[PDB]
Amino acid sequence: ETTALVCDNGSGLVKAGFAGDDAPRAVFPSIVGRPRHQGVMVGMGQKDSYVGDEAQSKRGILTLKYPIEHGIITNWDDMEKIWHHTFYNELRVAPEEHPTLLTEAPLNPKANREKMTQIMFETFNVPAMYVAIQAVLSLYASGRTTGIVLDSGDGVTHNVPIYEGYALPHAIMRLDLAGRDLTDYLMKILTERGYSFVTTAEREIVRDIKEKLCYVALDFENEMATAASSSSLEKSYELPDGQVITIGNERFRCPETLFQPSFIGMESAGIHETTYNSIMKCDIDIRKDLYANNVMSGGTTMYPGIADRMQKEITALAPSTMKIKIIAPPERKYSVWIGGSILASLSTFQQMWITKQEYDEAGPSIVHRKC
Amino acid sequence: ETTALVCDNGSGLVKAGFAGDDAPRAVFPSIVGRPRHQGVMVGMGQKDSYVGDEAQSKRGILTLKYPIEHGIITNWDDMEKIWHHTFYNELRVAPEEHPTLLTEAPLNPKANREKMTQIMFETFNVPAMYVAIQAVLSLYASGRTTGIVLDSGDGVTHNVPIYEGYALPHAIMRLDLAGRDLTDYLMKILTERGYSFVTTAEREIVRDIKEKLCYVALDFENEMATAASSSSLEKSYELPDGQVITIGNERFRCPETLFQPSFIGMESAGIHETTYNSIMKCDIDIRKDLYANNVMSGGTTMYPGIADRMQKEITALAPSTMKIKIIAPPERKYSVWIGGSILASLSTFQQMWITKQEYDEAGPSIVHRKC
Amino acid sequence: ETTALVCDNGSGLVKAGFAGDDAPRAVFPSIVGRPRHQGVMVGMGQKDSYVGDEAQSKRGILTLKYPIEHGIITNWDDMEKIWHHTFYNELRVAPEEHPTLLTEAPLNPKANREKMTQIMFETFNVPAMYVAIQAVLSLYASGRTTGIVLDSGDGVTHNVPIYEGYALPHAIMRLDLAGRDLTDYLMKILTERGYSFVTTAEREIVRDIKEKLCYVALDFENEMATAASSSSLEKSYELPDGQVITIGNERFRCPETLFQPSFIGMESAGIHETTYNSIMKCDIDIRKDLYANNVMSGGTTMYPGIADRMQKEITALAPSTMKIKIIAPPERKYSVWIGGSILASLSTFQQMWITKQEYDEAGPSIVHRKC
Amino acid sequence: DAEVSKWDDSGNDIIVLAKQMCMIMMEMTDFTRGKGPLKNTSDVISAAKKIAEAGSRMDKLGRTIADHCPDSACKQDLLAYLQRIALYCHQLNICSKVKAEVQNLGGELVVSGVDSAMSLIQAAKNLMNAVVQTVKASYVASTKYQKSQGMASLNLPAVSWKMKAPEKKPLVK
Ligand SMILES: Nc1ncnc2c1ncn2[C@@H]1O[C@H](COP(=O)(O)OP(=O)(O)O)[C@@H](O)[C@H]1O
Ligand SMILES: Nc1ncnc2c1ncn2[C@@H]1O[C@H](COP(=O)(O)OP(=O)(O)O)[C@@H](O)[C@H]1O
Ligand SMILES: Nc1ncnc2c1ncn2[C@@H]1O[C@H](COP(=O)(O)OP(=O)(O)O)[C@@H](O)[C@H]1O
Ligand SMILES: [Mg+2]
Ligand SMILES: [Mg+2]
Ligand SMILES: [Mg+2]
Repeated sequence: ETTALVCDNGSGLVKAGFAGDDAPRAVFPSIVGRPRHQGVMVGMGQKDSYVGDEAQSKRGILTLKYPIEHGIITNWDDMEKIWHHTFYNELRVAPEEHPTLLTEAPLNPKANREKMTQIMFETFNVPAMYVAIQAVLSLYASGRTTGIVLDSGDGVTHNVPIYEGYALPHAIMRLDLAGRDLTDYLMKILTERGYSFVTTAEREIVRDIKEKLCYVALDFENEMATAASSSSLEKSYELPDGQVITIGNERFRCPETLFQPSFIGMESAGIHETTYNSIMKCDIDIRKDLYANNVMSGGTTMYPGIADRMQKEITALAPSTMKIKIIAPPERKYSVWIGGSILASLSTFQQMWITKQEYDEAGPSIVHRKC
Repeated sequence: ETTALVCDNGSGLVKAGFAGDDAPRAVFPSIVGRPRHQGVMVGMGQKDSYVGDEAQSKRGILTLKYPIEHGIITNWDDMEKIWHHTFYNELRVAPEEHPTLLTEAPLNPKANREKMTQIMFETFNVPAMYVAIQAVLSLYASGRTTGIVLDSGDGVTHNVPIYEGYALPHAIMRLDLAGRDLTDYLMKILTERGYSFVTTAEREIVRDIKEKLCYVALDFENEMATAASSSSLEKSYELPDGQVITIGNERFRCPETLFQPSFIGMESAGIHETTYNSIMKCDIDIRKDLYANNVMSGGTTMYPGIADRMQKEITALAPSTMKIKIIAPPERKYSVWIGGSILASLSTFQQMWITKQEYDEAGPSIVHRKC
Repeated sequence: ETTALVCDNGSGLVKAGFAGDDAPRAVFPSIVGRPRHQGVMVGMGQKDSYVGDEAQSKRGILTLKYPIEHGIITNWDDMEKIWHHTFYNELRVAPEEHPTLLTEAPLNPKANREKMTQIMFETFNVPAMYVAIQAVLSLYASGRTTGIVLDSGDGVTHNVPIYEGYALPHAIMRLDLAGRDLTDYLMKILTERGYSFVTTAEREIVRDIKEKLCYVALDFENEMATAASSSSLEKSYELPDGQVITIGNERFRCPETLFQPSFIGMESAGIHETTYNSIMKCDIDIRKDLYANNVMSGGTTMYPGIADRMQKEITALAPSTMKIKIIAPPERKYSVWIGGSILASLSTFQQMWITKQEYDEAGPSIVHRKC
Repeated sequence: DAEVSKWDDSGNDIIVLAKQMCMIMMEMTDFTRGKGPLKNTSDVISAAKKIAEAGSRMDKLGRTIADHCPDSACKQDLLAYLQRIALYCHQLNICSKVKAEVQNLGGELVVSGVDSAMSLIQAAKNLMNAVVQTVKASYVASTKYQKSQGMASLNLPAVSWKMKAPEKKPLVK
């Protein structure tokens, strides 16, 4: 009765569904495209915004905007179009009778979740609401209560170290390098062969390139010496207009900026010594249980060979007696949602919602106290 | 039938069991830890106090406190959580049908056993009770009736000289320097090599260092001259995260403050000339029997070479014709308990308990007259 | 004739000058920056290290490293570049004919001053040397011989209680929470308003924020209730590109971690019950002369309202008849240097140097005996 | 651990229930070394949905004792472990449907036995470690408040719990 909704509204992809299930009912990209050309036929027009899946079948006449950049909602009029699309047009539910479980990255602005609270209560009129952290929900879905979670998505990657249900907020690190900064590095790195992708609708083609041909080399300075001696690493890809491109050493140079972020001009360290500098800011008694429970979540952690590369780079930093086990589940793209369906369908969680009656005695500043 | 309990509740460790046996049934640390981090998972919480052995497997998220400091119970709400833990949760007995034999250091405040006699009667409802001195119980466990008892625990050390079962109260000396003040000197002495242990969960690591690597030198100013010429004394210890530390001449400089308490800024004399000053405050006719029966008890008297060193120093103070024998049994950590199970299981002792009806005619001041 | 040098080489700032003066001749930051970008113009290059003041005008193309972290010199090749810069390029002296007075924190590793002695004698070839403690030299600069010195710098804070020229080493407490750990808390606390400072050249902008807008609240839980009711506490700051940021209750939440160190994740107590717990470890006869002479030194003790706050917090712990006077001079940033110029220019001090002749019979271990 | 092995099978309802759950957990423990009746991953999922049902009945039995306690100062150590087994069986129900669909969609080659079914063993080891504290916190609340009206109606004497006194600690070494 009154099954809750779990809407993980990440950057780049929106995953929604019902609480208590094991798979999302709605996975569509988080874009709102508007037409940029001149309409000549009468009737084609009077429709100035395509949201989600029909803005990628009809791209090529649209300019595609992302409302969430770096985990922060930049466009508050286009984010209401995606929430209106994912309730009525995509899930086919009425939000007046279901409580929703939203999802936010750590270390975001406090006025980002202050306006998600205002929108769901004064526009969609949900009975109850709750805003959770991403990397705490990918420990629910992993069968653990202790561990350190590297959650690499599209806007941000962050580490949250948790020991026996107790989080250490002084050791939560956050990078703004993520998967969308590997798409924009692949557009620049492909111009050395002649292929120039420019437009916003041509960035979705080079995004589909990195999901199919890109991988992580276990030894980078050796792999660049065998990518030039022979041509056994090259693979071909067919564009939507029939042209065939050929990619050589740009298959592993694109996910290598997660481990060497000096390729994009960032001064920060890689993701292998960000997940280690946050272990070494935890207390000494719990470091043996974080080396062995190293949960990897999110979509950008799905390259072939990102687990065997990351075990190589923490064992070179950790002491030689610790064993290091990296937990990469096969379904780790939807791990943040599955732990959201676990938490919202819980028997002891049902007194932790922010009810609509509670929203009147406070303002939108109640979400900081209750979450 | 109605076998008595013997709860030797010192600082640092709680040893309990049944009267008449030869070994305690329950040895656990005397700490009550409370969580200091932020709990994120629902369910992981609502448990705000961990007592005993389960607060040392889960340290690293807790702040560990000791309810007994220097032999005096400072926290009377955390001391009830340890007595509730050692009756129901650790010994699995009911206190309403067993009389208990508690244990207290000499020269303590009189409102320390006036409140132990109130909690055992009005909260745990024991039928009978008795409070014994620590160093009079470690003469039963050696098979003697004469002797001088050095009982070095975790809070205090004290010498009680006893001849033919008659104690001399004017010659009882007490130091407040004990095993906990050697741990806090080992944290300060280890900063000279770079290792900084700070937190309350990091003091249990430097306490496990001194139980493994520390030893008493037979001649201090000769051993300090060979620790600098070579590295023949350095031994390695492995921290809980896998780091290996190396300790050289801090192995014997830590138990040397028992013999030279000017290292920690105390004015008083060492344990070798505070057990001789209490001999020389006795009668002259019984000094020959105290020089030969020098009982050593407590856990802090278990360093390798504290019997060979202390015999060297009292010989240099006593006259040259008296023989000096120091009795250090191999089971001397539990000598105060073994004499507690001897005294409480005696046939003559059974008319010396403080019954519950005797607590009703008097107040809590009954314990001062009967003990 | 042969006037001595006094180099107070703290973390974060280097103050140098001549002994006998009233002000330092050289105050520059202790950073060594190396370029991280790609040089295209020929000639503009071949300079891989900028030290001191020209590594802050030229930041934005550099990566700024600090060679001293927590009072301990971590990089011994970057520290030789700052001593070479402060003798020749900044003071314009020849170190072969001036004795230098260095300066070290208490409770440091013993191989820290064993390598300052090796470098100053075998590389810079000074005639004499002496290494003094920081918090004793800030008693010369106050005209006192009794008192307790809180010396809050950039790496460490420490209390040294001194009564009539006699120090009590068992009551010297040392924290690792200092001014650099309030910069790194201000970077995390400013992400709640949207501003994200990441790079090492962007940590110097948020360090100049806390030197201009940060203050200490007299009552923290009252000021946090009037920071939310109105906007009378907010002040604007202009970034180096012209952007204007607005800071509200992050003005007093940043120096509040000195009095509540549980904000940054540390367990240890504040600076108001570290300067009181070290008073209560001295003798009872000298406690009345330490409550009245409470010297505050260092740069982190220069927030507006840290003297009126700290009198409020020790009078709530001390007995109600002892009067408490906290002595914060207006020039307390350079108090450790001024006492260095007082001590090195003394007539009695001139037989306490470590001359180069004395360095040859011993090793670098002479500095432990003569200091 | 070996504390459950020291209990007798002729006890009351809670002891005989916590003896069956350790027999299921011992079938998943040796699967990490491959010496059990559960051969592949498809039997670990059927056992994890079995230990999540038996563990969901001790939440029922543990709450018939928690409400009969007279004052609220003694059940705080009992409700703290009853809320942990509410979470550890909800993870075992949902993360067994998730690992059944991954085994069904991608085939049997995606799961690898060891290092793939360890997400169910780790969530079941934490259920067993939080159900032996639920026996021990319910044994205390059933004998400390035995003479009160309401607790005697459950018919749980101190002799029904078959837990013995612990062993003697070693004196040396
Ligand atoms: N096979 C793949 N290889 C590399 N990156 C991938 C792959 N599949 C998806 N991604 C990346 O994962 C991101 C989308 O997955 P997800 O982490 O759920 O996104 P978000 O957190 O933005 O909702 C995109 O940046 C996409 O490029
Ligand atoms: N093997 C050992 N070697 C050296 N010191 C020890 C050893 N075992 C214990 N200690 C020290 O003595 C203490 C044990 O004293 P104990 O008799 O248990 O104290 P209490 O009187 O409080 O029960 C430990 O906390 C430690 O400081
Ligand atoms: N007005 C100010 N308010 C707050 N902090 C200040 C102020 N001026 C300087 N500081 C801090 O003082 C430190 C530098 O002064 P100092 O104590 O001499 O440094 P160090 O001990 O590292 O040489 C830095 O941490 C700086 O942020
Ligand atoms: Mg995500
Ligand atoms: Mg004792
Ligand atoms: Mg300084």
